Amino acid sequence: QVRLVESGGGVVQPGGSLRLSCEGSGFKFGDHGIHWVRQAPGEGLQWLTVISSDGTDERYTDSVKGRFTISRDNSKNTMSLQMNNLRPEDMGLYYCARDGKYSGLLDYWGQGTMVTVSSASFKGPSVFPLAPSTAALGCLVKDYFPEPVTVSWNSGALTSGVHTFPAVLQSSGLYSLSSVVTVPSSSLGTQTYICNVNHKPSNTKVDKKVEP
Amino acid sequence: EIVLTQSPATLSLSPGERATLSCRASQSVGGYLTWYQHKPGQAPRLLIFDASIRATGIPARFSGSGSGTDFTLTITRLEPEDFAVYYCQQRSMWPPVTFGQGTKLEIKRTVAAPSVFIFPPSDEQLKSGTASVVCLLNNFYPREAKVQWKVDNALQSGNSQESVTEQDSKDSTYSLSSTLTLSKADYEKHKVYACEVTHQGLSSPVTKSFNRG
Repeated sequence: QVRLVESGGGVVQPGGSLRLSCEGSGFKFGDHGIHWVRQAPGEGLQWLTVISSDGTDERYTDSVKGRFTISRDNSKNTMSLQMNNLRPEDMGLYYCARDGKYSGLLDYWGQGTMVTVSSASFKGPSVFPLAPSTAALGCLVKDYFPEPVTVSWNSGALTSGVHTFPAVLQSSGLYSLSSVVTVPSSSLGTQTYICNVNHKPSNTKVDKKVEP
Repeated sequence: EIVLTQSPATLSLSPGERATLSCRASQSVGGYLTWYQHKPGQAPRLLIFDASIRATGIPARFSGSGSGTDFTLTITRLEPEDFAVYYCQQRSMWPPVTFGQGTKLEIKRTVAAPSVFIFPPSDEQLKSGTASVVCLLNNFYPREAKVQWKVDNALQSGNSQESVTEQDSKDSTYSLSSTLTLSKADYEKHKVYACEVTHQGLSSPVTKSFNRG
């Protein structure tokens, strides 16, 4: 029951900083070294740093050299990485991965915490209808920041033929997404269709009714 | 600095079939090389390290072979749980620890042509001064599709954004969403809004349109 749990992620402005954290479990932790690997959107994996398993060696990749500093405290089962003067190349998903009993072997990984670098201010979504004329209909969840938002149809009761798409980042720095559902054209003037949008980052809830 | 190049970029295969993934290093890392499995929303998973050896819990359908410069990952009898993304990672010369750009193992299915839908902007949105036109491509295979927006016969470029869902757990289909965004002033001086879709399940392009009004 090896568990690596990342914490700390969040939103920040360019030139700002965050302190990440990785808590270990189900294994004796000073013993192995620790890695940070990040995954930007529409991208692969790139390694960033590792801290030996005792406290002494710390490697970094060229790119966060200067900007990032790593550390640990085995008596607590954490480890932490302070990231400063953050840029939007830094934006992505950060995983802490354990090192093999320097192995250079990430043998167990965490799920990751998300880092967002934007000068955009928080904002709740404007929810627009994608009206039908089998039929297709949906909701346009527009101009929200930051990620994420969840969408339901009829409070959980419409689950089939539902496609909720990955959001897209516009120039405004606001996100935009689509949620559609395919239904019978005979149900249109009979059945009610409501998309439930939840954007927790802004404490915002919207229900949008979509009709013909 | 070592550079891993993976091929193919995407591999489309059926379960029961053999999958063969390659990882070329720019310079002998020799034995030294791991393979990882990655499913969306999940944590990467170590499959085999030191090139040929599976870690514990990893099935026999998985074998690594190779040396120094050229490596192969064979998943010899595909289960649905393997369609994931595979990455190779080197550790002879680091930092930095390098990775390939991954190979995506996707499911081969029969060609399914997209059902296309076009959606005009709501009146509500138009009051805020912007207009979003949306074109939906529903459950098609394969993934490669082409959306071309046209406004009053003029081909649009640079004013659209797109999104594709993950392959369906049930269908093995993909759906795509395209949003054409324009000012309200522009939306109102034009008439014909069309969405042209090009896909291998069509003998020719499908066009859904609407006239403002």
